Amino acid sequence: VVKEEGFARGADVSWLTQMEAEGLKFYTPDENRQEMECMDLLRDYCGVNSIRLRVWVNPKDGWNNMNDVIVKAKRAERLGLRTMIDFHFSDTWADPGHQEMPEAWKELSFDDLKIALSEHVKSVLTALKAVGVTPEWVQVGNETTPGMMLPVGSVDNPEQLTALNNAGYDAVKAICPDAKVIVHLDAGNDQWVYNRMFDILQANGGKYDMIGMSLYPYWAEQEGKTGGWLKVADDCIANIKHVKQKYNKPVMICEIGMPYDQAEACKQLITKMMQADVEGIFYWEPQAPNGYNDGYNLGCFDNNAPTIALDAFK
Repeated sequence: VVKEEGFARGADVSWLTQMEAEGLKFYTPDENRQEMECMDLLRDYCGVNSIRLRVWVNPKDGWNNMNDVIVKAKRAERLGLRTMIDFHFSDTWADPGHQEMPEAWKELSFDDLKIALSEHVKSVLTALKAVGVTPEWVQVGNETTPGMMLPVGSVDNPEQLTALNNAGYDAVKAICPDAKVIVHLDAGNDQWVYNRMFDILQANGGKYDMIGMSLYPYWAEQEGKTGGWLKVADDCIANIKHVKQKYNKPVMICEIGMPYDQAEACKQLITKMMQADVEGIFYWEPQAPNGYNDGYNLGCFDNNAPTIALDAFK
């Protein structure tokens, strides 16, 4: 198998090694319902050509640490899948409500924090290089809508945020000169979010190659928002056009997701978004059973097998 070029039809499968340890099995979605390794299944049955993996610095249970990422990255590479590495710059989940720097970094001067962040990114990419994996894209942060490593990298501290960002960018470029560096926010439907962040970076010499978005639009149906999930998607399409024109940077949809039992709608969402001016789309943890971890329900598998959602990718 060889890696594809062009549009990235992606899956984030960071949980996969934990799931495997927990004894989860996955199956082909056809008349045979044959047990299969999950990445191979996504490649051969769901038209996936790309894998995204989150990185945590000093995680409690080891999962998403450098060592874990290497195992999953090597597996993707073996299967001829392109890789995105997503640095959270945290020991746990980094999202718009929680951008907590690693415990071990909290006593560091600002200059030493930048060095710690730089060294972590270089450590992880160097190891990858060593084992024959060159990622195509790297995120400096994950859904950093308010900034990162709050409050040090808050948008309210735009010089510090930009310097931490740039420490990330430079680190990626050091090891992987061709890797596209992504700044990734949530709420791809919200232009203001993007304007705030990217005007900040512009005003401060912030470096990045690509704008990343999350698109999880189902809340708009559930909450009875006029226009439903479809208006959220169209607002995201408009945002994509907006940020391309304003910043002249390409866009990736780094996370997409709908409820696992909204298989048809989710198929239409992906089909619709695949014509937008984006370089790819990554389904977030497609393989996660309904109820996983805290009650997570935005996978696109049922009975341990893909629904029709990723038929959009085939």
